[PDB]
Amino acid sequence: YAVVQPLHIEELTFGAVACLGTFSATDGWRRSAFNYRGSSLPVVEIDSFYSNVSDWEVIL
Amino acid sequence: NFITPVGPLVENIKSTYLNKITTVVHGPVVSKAIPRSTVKVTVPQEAFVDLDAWLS
Amino acid sequence: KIHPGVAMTVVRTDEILSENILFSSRASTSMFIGTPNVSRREARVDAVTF
Amino acid sequence: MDLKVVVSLSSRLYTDEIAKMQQRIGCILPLASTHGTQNVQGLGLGQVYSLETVPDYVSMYNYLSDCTLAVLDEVSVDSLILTKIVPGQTYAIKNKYQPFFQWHGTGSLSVMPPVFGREHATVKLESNDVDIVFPMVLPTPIAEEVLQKILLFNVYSRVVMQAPGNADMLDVHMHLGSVSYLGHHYELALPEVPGPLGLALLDNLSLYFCIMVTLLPRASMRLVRGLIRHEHHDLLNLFQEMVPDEIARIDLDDLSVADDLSRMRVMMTYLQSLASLFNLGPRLATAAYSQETLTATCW
Amino acid sequence: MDLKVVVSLSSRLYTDEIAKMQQRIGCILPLASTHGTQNVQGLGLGQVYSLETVPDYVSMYNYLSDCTLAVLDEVSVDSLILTKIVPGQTYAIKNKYQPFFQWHGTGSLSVMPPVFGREHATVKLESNDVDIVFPMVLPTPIAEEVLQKILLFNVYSRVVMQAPGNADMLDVHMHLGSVSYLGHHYELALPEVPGPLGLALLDNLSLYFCIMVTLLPRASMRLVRGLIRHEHHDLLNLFQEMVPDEIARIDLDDLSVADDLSRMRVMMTYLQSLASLFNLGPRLATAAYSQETLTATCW
Amino acid sequence: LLAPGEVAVAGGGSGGGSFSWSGWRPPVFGDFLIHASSFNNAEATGTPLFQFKQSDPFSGV
Repeated sequence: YAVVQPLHIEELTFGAVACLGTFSATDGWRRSAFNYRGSSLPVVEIDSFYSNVSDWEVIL
Repeated sequence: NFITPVGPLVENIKSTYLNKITTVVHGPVVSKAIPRSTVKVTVPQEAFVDLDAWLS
Repeated sequence: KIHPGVAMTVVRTDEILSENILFSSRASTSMFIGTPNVSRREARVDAVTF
Repeated sequence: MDLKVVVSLSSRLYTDEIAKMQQRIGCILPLASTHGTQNVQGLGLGQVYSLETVPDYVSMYNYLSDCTLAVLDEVSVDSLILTKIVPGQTYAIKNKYQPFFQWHGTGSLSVMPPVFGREHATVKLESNDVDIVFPMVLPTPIAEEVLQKILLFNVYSRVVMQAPGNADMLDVHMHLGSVSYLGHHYELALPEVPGPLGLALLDNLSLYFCIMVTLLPRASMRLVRGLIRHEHHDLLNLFQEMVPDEIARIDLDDLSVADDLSRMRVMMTYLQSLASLFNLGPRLATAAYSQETLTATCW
Repeated sequence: MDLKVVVSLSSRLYTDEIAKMQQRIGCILPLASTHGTQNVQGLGLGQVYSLETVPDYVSMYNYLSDCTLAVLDEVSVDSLILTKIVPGQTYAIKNKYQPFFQWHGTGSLSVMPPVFGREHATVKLESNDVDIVFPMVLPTPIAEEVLQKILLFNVYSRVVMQAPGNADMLDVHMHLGSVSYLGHHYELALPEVPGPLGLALLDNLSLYFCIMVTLLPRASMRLVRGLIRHEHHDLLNLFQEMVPDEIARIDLDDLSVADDLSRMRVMMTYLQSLASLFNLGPRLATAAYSQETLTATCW
Repeated sequence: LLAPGEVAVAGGGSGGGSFSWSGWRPPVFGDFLIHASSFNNAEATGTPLFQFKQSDPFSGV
C-alpha cells in the first residue's frame, strides 16, 4: 500500500481465503520429503482428512 | 473467483493425450485401490504455515 | 544508591519434592465395583476410537 | 456413535444445590474437553467469567466457538451426565433460561454469554467451590440485536469520557442499555470499562468502513436526496426535512451507470465477507417447538 | 430413513395441468411441514408470493432460509410425491426453469426467490384454486450479477422519474440489460419501469441499500475518530488516509449525541441484514452435470 | 453391495435396517479430463487440486 500501489477502483482488493476441509487436531501434519528426479522437497502430510470446500472470503 | 478448489487426488489414469483424474470432493478422502492404503493430503512445507503456533 | 523514603518486605514461595510415606490401617474402607464396558465413539475417515 | 460425558464432583453437594441444578436439565453449557470423564473445572463458563476479573463479552464469545457444547441430561449427588453436541446429529433441547424469551417453531437459535446478568446464569456450588455459569441462548433475530447494542457502547462510552451533559450518558444508556421484547424490557449488564478484544473487533469493522466509503454508488445518494423532500415515507422519516450536508458535498458529478455498476460489484464482495464478522458464535437450527412442553428439536 | 412426502389434493387435476407439472418433475419446492402426509396449501410460495398483496424480496428470502426444501418425483391425477432435502445425502436434480441459465459441474448452485416474472415461476392449479410457485436455482456467480443489476435498474428508474436530467434511460438498458458468465450471454428482462414507490420487489431492498449508503460516511467517521487509542490495530492509520477529502471534513458536532446515536443504530441493523442477504441464501453444491440429461449430482 | 442404503451392510439382509451407524457418509468423487502435458504424472496422490474455470462454451477438456 506504500511502495507500488496506493489506490484505485478495482485494485483495492488484497486477497481471499477458502476452507479446504477438517482434520483431527492433536495429530496429523507430519513432515516428509517428496523424492523425484534425484532431488527432494520437504512436504507435510495430513491424516484422516475430510474434504469440505467453501467459497472465498475477501480479507482486507 | 475463477479458481474453484476440488480436493485431493485419489486416482490418476496415465494416458498419452487426455488424462483422466479422479479426486474426492466433499467426503472422507479414501483410496479406491483394491488393497487399501491410507491417503494423506500433502502440502509443500515452504507454503504451509501453522497459524496456531505462530499465534503462540 | 541513595535511600528513598521507604523500606521493602519481600515474599517468595518455594518447592521441596518431599518423597513421602503413607500408612493405611487394615479394613479402613469398603468399596463396590461395577462391570466395565467398551464403547465406540468418533469414527473418522480411517480410524475408529473405542 | 456414543456421545456421553460423566463429570465427577470431588465432594458431595448440598440438598439445595442438587435441587437448583435440576431446574436446568435440558440446558446447554460448554465443556472444555471431548472425553468420557472430566472434572467440574472444565464444565461451566465460570473460568472466563469470574468475579475477580472484568467480563470482556468478546473473549467469552471466543470461548464458546472453541469449546464443544453439551446438553445436561441427569443430575445426582456426585455426578452430572451430559451428551455432547457434534455436527452430524439431532438433539432435543429445552427452553429453561431465566430471562425468558419465547422461541418460534422452525427458527434458528444463537448462543451468547450471559449478557443479561451474572446472577441469572450461575448456580453456585459452594460445596465444590465452583460457580457453574450457563450461557444464554436466544432466537437469532434478537441475539444480533443484543450484540450490536454491546459494541456501540464500547465506542460511545469511550467517546463520552466525563461529560456533564444531561443528554450524554442518559441517551446512550436509554438507547443502548435495554432490549425490548413482547410486552417486556430487559436490561443489559454493560461493562464499566470497554476492554480489549472488544475494541479490536471494532477496529476490524472500521477497516471495512474505510473501504466502503470510497466506493459508495452515487445514484443511491441522489435517490435519497429526492425522496427526503418530495415524498413522505416511514423509512426516510428518520431524516427530517433537513438533508445530510455530506451527501450534497459528496455527490456533485452526474450519474454514470458504467461507474456505479463496478462500484456495486466491488462493494458487494465486502458485505459478503462482512457477514463473517457478525456471527461471532455458534448457531443452532430448530425444527419443532412446543409452547407448553418447552422442548425444541435442535440440529 | 423415510424422506417421502405425499401431497394429497382435494380435487382431481385436469388432464392439462398434469402436462404442465410433469414438465417440472425434477425441481426444488419448499415445504411447509416436514411430516409424511401434507396439504396442497403448503408447498407453493403462493403464501409469500401472492396475487393479492405486494411481494417482497426480503420477505421471501427469510422464508427460503428457514423452510424445508423438497424435490418432485411423481405426479398423479390426485397426488404429489416429493423427497425432502436433508444433510448427508446426495440428490439428482434437473433444471427446468423458464428463464434458462446453463449450469456447470463442481460449481455452487444458489436458491434465490423468483425475481423474473411470476409466469416463469408459477403453475396455476385452477382445480384446487391455488398456484404453486417455484424458487429459482442459479449458479451463484450468475445470481450475483443478476441481483446487483436489477437492484441498480430499480435505483436508476426511480431516479429518472424525479428529474429526467439525472440519467439517460437508453444508456441504462444496455449496461444492466445483459448478463454474461463463462462465455455464455443471457439477456434478462427488466420489470417494466414500475413508477410509484412501493409496488415492486426490490423497492425495500433498494431503500435499505440507499439509506445505508447515506448514513455510512457519517457513521464510519465517528468510528475511526473514536477508536484512536494508545496501541490500536496497526492498519488503522493507513486506511484512514484513504477516505475522501469531503468525508474527512465531517463535523461531529452538527448532530447531538442522541441523534447521532439514532442514525448509527439504524445503519447497523440494515448493514447486518444486508450482508447475509447478499450471500444468496441456502446454497447447494454440485459434483457433476450433464447438458443433455440436464441432471446435476448435488448435495 | 446390493443394499438399499448408501453404504454396504454385510451379510445381506442379516443385520440390515440399522441405517444409523456412526453416520458414515461415502465420498463424492469427481472426474476431470486433462491435457496430458498439463499434468505431471508424478504427483503425490493426495495433493489438493484447483480447477480454473475456462471461458469457452461447450468444451470437453
